[PDB]
Amino acid sequence: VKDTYTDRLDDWNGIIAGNQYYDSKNDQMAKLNQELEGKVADSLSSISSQADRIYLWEKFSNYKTSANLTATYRKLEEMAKQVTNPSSRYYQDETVVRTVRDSMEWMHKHVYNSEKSIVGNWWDYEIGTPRAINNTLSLMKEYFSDEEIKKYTDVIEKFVPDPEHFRKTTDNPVKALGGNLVDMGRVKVIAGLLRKDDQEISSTIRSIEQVFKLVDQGEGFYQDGSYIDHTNVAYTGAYGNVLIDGLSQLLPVIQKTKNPIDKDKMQTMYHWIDKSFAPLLVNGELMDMSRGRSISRANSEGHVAAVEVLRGIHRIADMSEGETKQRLQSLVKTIVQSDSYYDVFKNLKTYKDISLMQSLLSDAGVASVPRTSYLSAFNKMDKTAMYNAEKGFGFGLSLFSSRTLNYEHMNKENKRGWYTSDGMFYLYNGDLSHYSDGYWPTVNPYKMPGTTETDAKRADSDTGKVLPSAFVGTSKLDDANATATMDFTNWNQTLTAHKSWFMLKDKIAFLGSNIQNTSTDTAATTIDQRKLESSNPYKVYVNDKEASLTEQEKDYPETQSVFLESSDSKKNIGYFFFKKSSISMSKALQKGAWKDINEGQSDKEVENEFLTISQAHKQNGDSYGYMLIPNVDRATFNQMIKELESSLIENNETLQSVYDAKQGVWGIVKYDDSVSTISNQFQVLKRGVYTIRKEGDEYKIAYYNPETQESAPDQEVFKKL
Repeated sequence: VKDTYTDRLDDWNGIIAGNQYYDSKNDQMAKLNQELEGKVADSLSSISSQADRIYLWEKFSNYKTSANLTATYRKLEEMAKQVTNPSSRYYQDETVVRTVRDSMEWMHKHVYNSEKSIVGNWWDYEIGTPRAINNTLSLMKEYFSDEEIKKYTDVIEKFVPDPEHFRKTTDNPVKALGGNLVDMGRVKVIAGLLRKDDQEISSTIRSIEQVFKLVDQGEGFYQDGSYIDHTNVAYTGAYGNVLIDGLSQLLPVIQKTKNPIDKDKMQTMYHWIDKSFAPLLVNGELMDMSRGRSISRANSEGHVAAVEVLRGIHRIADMSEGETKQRLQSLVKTIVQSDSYYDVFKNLKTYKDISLMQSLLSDAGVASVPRTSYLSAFNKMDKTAMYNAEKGFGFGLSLFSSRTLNYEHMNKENKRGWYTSDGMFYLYNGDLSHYSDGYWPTVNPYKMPGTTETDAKRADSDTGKVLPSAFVGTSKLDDANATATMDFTNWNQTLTAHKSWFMLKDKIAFLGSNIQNTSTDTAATTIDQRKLESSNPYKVYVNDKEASLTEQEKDYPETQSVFLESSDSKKNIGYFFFKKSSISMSKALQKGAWKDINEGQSDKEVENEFLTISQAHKQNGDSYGYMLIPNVDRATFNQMIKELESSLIENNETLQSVYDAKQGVWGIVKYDDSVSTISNQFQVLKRGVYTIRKEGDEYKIAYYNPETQESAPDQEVFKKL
C-alpha cells in the first residue's frame, strides 16, 4: 500500500543507495555501480541451489557464527540495490527478484526467526542483520506484500522490542546509548516504517533524542569534546563514527515523520563536529588512538575510517543552510584536498554521497583554506590532539587513567593493543601512509612509541585495565601550547614512571623520572618505532654524523642528538637529548598478518621496515628526557638544539619542567605541594599541571588538577617573585 510510510522509505532508498541519482557518464558513480555488479555476479554464481537449498553461501555457512547471518543478508541487500538500478544488468531481473524472495523465505524458516535465540554476537541479531533485512525490504518494497514485510520483520521485534535497551532477550540487557543507540534508529525507525507502526516510530525517535545530551559521566559526548563508549573507553573514532554516520542518514527521514526532532535540541551536532571530530582528523586521517579495537581491521585504516566521519559531516551540511552549510562544506573540502594519499571516493558507498562530494569539491564558492593550528585536551577520555599549521605536523598523545580503560580487546580483535595508551605518541607528518599499509600487524607491540615497559611476554588473551592513579591529564594554555602528565604503573605493578609531555608549539618534550622496576625483566622506553617508506629513505645522523643502521641493534653512548633526514623536510624527525643519553637503534624488516591481531582477518603475510630507537633503564631512579623536533632541515635542527641547551629546568621525582625561551613559555608538572621556584621569576604551589606564558611583565597561567578534574584560582597555585 502506497502512503506516507512508503514516501519515507523512498527517501531512505535515496540515502542508502541513491539509484535516482545514478549517472552512467559520472566516472565515480560508474565505479561503484561496477563494484556492485561484480558483487551480485559473485553471489549469484556461488549461491547454493537444488533441494531449493541447505545453506546459502559456503563461505558464510556456519550459522552458529553470527557474523554469517549478517554477511548473508548483506549479499541480499546488494541484490536489491542492483535490481532497482535502471543501469544495472540485473535491473528487474527475474532470477534476482526470485533469489531475494526465496532467500528471505529460506533464512526465515531455517536460521533467523522469532523462535530463535542469540548464538554468538548479540550485535548481529539486533543491529547488523535487522539493518540488512530492513534495507532489502525497503529497496524491494514493490516486489513484496505488506503481509510478507510484516512476516520478515517480526523477528526484528522479537530481538529488539524496546528502543531503550539492547540484549533484551538475554538474561543481561544493556541501556542503549552512543553509536549503538543511533543504530537502534536504523533498526526500529525503518522497521516501524515498513510495518506502518506509529508507536514504534515515535518511541524510537524519543529514545534517540538522548544522543543530543552532553554527559558528565558514562557513555556519550562530553563538553571538552571527549567521547566514551563501552563504559570507559575513548571511542570517538569508531563508535562516534557510527553515531554521526548513522544519524546523518536517518535525520532527513525522521524530520519528515509525524515526530520530528527539535532544532535547538539537534544544535549539539555541530558541537560534536567542531569539538570532538575535527581535531582528530589530520591530512585526511582519523587518529588511531580514538578508534579502539578497529585499528586491528585491515579494511579500516585511518584514512578509510575518516571517510565515515566526513560523509556524516557533508550530509549534515546538506540539511543545514547558509553560513553553517558553507562552513561545514569548507571543513570537508579542505580535509579531503589535504589528503594526497587516500582517494575519498573509495569509501563513498552510495550515489548521493558521491554526488555531494563532487559538488563540494567543484564548487568554487566553497572555500578550501588550510586548517589553522589547534590543541585539544580531551581530559575526559585521557587523550590530547595537537596540530601545527605553520610547519604542518600533528601529534597525538593520549593515555589512560583510573577513569579509562587502556585498550579494548573484544570479539577476538586487537589482541596486542596492550601498550597503546601507556603514554604512546603519534606523529602525523608528510608521510600520510605511516599508520596505514599494514602498520598495525607489523609494528612490534612490545615497543609502542613513547612507552616505558619491561620485556615480559604478554598473552593475546589478556584484556584491558584501568590505571591505579587518577593523576593523568593535560593543562592547555593556548590554542596551540597546552600540556601533560601520567603517573604511570605498568600492567603487573612491577614498573613505575612519572611521564610528562611539554607541547611547545613546534616541538614536544618527553620527560620521564622515578623509573623503578621490581621485576627481573629488563626495562626500557621506546623513543620511536617509525615505519619507513622504501621510496623515501632516511639518512640517519647521531651527534650530527651519519650512522648506518642495521637489523642488529647498535648502541650509541653519549648521544646528544639523533636526526632522521628525508628528501622532504616535512618528513624529518629530530630528537635532542637534554643530557647526553645512552640509546640503541636498529632498522629492520618486520613481518606479520592481520590475523595475528584480529582472528577474523586475513592470514596473508605483510611486511614493513621500521626504525626503532630505545633507551634502557637498568637502575632504580632512572630518567629520560628529550625534545622531538619535526619538519625542519638538518641545519635548522642544529641551530634549534643550541637555542634549547638549557631548556630542561628540572626532571626529578617531584618536579618536571621545560622552558621555551623564544616563546616565553614554561610547562611544569608538580607531584607534590612544595613551593617550587622557577627560573628565578615565579613560584608554583600545588600538585598538578601548568602551562605559563610571560608577556612583558604579566603571566598567563593555565593550571589543571588531573585528580579532581579542576583548575584553581590563580593565587592558589602561582606567585610572582
